[PDB]
Amino acid sequence: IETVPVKLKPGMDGPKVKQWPLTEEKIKALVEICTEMEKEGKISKIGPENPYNTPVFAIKKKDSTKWRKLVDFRELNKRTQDFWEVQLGIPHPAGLKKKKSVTVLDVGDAYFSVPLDEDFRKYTAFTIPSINNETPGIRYQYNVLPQGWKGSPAIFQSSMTKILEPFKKQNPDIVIYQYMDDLYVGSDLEIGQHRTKIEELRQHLLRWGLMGYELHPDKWTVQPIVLPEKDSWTVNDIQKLVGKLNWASQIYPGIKVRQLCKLTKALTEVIPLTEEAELELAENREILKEPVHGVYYDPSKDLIAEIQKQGQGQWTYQIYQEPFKNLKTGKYATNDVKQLTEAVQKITTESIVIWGKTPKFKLPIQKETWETWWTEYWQATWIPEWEFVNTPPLVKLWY
Amino acid sequence: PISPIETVPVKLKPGMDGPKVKQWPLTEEKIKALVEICTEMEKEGKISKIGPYNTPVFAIKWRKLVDFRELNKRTQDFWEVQLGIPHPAGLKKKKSVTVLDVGDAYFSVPLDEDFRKYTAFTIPSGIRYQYNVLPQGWKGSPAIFQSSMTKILEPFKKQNPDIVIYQYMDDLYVGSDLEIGQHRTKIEELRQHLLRWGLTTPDKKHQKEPPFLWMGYELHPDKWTVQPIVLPEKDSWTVNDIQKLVGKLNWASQIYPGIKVRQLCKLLRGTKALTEVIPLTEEAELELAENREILKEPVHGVYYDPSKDLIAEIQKQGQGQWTYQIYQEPFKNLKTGKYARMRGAHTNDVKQLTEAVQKITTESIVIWGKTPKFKLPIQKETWETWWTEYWQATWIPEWEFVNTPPLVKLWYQLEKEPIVGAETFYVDGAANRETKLGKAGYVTNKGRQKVVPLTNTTNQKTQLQAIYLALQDSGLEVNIVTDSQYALGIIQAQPDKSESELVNQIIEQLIKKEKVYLAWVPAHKGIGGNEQVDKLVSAGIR
Ligand SMILES: CCC(=O)c1ccc(F)c([C@@H]2C[C@@H]2NC(=O)Nc2ccc(Br)cn2)c1O
Repeated sequence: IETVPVKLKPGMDGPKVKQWPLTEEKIKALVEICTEMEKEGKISKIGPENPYNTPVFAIKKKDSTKWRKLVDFRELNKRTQDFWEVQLGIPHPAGLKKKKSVTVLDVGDAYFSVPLDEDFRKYTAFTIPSINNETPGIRYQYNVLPQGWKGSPAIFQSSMTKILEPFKKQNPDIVIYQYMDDLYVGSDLEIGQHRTKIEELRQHLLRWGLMGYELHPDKWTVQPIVLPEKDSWTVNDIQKLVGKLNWASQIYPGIKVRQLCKLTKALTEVIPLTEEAELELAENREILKEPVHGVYYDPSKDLIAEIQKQGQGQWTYQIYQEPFKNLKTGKYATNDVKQLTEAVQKITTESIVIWGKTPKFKLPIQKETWETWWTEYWQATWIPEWEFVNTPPLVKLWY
Repeated sequence: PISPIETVPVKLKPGMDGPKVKQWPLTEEKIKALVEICTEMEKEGKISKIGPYNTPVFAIKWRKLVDFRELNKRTQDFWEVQLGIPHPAGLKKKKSVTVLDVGDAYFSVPLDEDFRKYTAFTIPSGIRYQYNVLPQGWKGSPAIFQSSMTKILEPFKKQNPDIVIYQYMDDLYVGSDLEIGQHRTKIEELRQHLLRWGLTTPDKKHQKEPPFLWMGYELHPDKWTVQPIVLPEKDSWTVNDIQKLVGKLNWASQIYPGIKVRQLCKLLRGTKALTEVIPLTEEAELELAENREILKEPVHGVYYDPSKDLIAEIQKQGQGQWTYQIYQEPFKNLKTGKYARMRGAHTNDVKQLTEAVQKITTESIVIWGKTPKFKLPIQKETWETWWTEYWQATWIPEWEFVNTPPLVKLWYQLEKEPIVGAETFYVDGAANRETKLGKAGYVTNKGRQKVVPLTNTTNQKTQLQAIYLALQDSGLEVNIVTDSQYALGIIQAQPDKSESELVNQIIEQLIKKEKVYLAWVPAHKGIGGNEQVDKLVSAGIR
């Protein structure tokens, strides 16, 4: 078919990101895949006359044995933004988050059938490195739509529509959403019916060639800030209480602490339970239980996720656009990095179902540690933006 | 010759055009040299006479120096020639190894027919020429040359999987596990393969036959080491002298275990004259001494055996300094190294140990493509207690304990619950932003209340100074209540060393105590207790 012309955001040049070193097994994996992708003409060797580069990695399918190739196009996506976001954007259905069940299906292999504009191929160069830099390093570029690029779904959008048309027309209440490599399919059917409907959809996909991992959005609720229920209340326990309440005052308007804040003693000293205090305490937690009034999602602003390590396999997180004005909060529960990588994929996935975009992550870990190990447990086909933070003593707060 | 190999298409940067530099006048001496030289070159096809673009040509002692600064700036970018350099420790043992150096690398490779016009130059009195092969100082020669030399070699490599070839610039290192007899055979089969592609190579002038000197190393077929290190032994030392010494030592630290340069590096601190004499201190004297000791007897490294595991051991030596060895067979070290990076203003040995493990793990992936198993001077218990309570996610590859003092440990733990029957200290600190005058004090539940005045301090410092007070006039067990998240954060990270003089003091107190409990409450919120202290700490001076 006729290729669609692609342009970079004027003023921006192609990606020139260095290739992070890989372990032996991942390198062997990569040359086998690339060798096979070459015979099939999906990618072709290139020389030094190509100044661009994008890093590549090798992940395990869906916890199986087959090594899948993963390319980090975060840079190229950013330099192609208006093309795939505005020029050929894909609307995100508000209904999806409501659906009782959502199945995620990988339709990535479908992109290797459409060719890429010859004038854009150079920007997709990548390098398979070698152990101890003993051999120069194999370089390639794509000839067809690559997988981790957001331009791929935008272009292939035309075909996906014809392929899904029949199934759509026959099942008017099933929601289908596409997001860079995956198809989100939601229904309110009883699981059996749902699972059956997914199978039927795969059969359509089987033609064209181009239970599957299920989510339950409707059963997703916020993680409230908690206040002890106690029954003792030491001087310490109520100082911690007044502190946490002090926080929830710059957020969650209405949180009153005054009739409690006024309760040089020893920390050990226990103290009587106040009248209205009981009332206030109760009224405070009455809030903090329901969304911060006034906070709304701004489609033109970035979403960012912050994660705190609550120790003992417990991780809390918040999603917000402006600090402390939480759109959503939650929890997650043996390598710290393995759990963290797990939490990041869960949060991104929920984030895609709900807003249709990935959040930028503030990760409580050392850069070098994350970069050395995240691919080791990663299993999604997308890669979110991330920065490394030093968690303030805001872990006690829980949000 | 000129390789019959396809040429690499090359173009100029986006909105730029070929160079048009003016040819500055030369003397008769130079003009004659250039003519003799260019004629010689013209006969071999390296250059061709042309009848719009110009690049200045010089001549110096007689060689032709083309100044390509203009063209290079207008020439496109290429992908880097190498991501890194192989490390000896990562090399496999080899029976026979020979080095062949390509005759006229650049001049034996054609230049994209459509780019030659930009390489035009002239010889004054004018005679004009352009290049057909890769020019010397041009920006694309190293890339296109290596790239071309790689295509030329593929066919031969395929037919000789048993033959290993490493291209480094002009030279070619060919190694195999064959017999010097059958090896040299194969070498010739290679020279001939290269000759069929326009590349001439030595006949028996093969600089080949180790010991080989390369990149600062000396590789033998059975081992490798760094080239001879020799410490001067001067009566005086200039900044320049110390810098050279620190460089050699750091270079030797790749295989000579235990090299230390902290004392020597301390001297080079503070902007100072390159030729100025710096008197050595006792510590630097001892350090330089220890190093000389280590360097007296030659040490060699072993090559990598893909079939065995890597074992990395890390020893602690001095504060903030770590040394490590990586071997496969007990004590036959593949490589050596040292870690010392501070990283932050306050840290403890466990954090530092975790960082070193990180360096080694990354370094290992690059060199051997796999992470080694560690032997750390830390108890599974000390590690577990720290991993669990630290806020930062920490991981560490498969390791084992190894009792090689100094063992690593936490020097104090902070209670998670308030101590009972312990005196509670409500501390606070204020400071006037203009006069910098402050007051660090406290008030306890036993009625004690001290308030010292401070001069030239920040607001954070009075808060840190106030905690230092509560720790002095305090018993072995104490509950402290601060309103400083800053102080809390630092202390709650259990640091055992800092760049802050005050923080290091607070650490001494913390180690002496037997039970300490820190707590935080909001500032200026009149919180019962904090107000009392806040009252006298902010009374004036704020
Ligand atoms: C002397 C430098 C050198 O020979 C050399 C340097 C880097 C490099 F990657 C290689 C190729 C990998 C192959 N060599 C080896 O694996 N081992 C090896 C052992 C002893 C000697 Br001498 C040279 N090489 C090299 O052969």
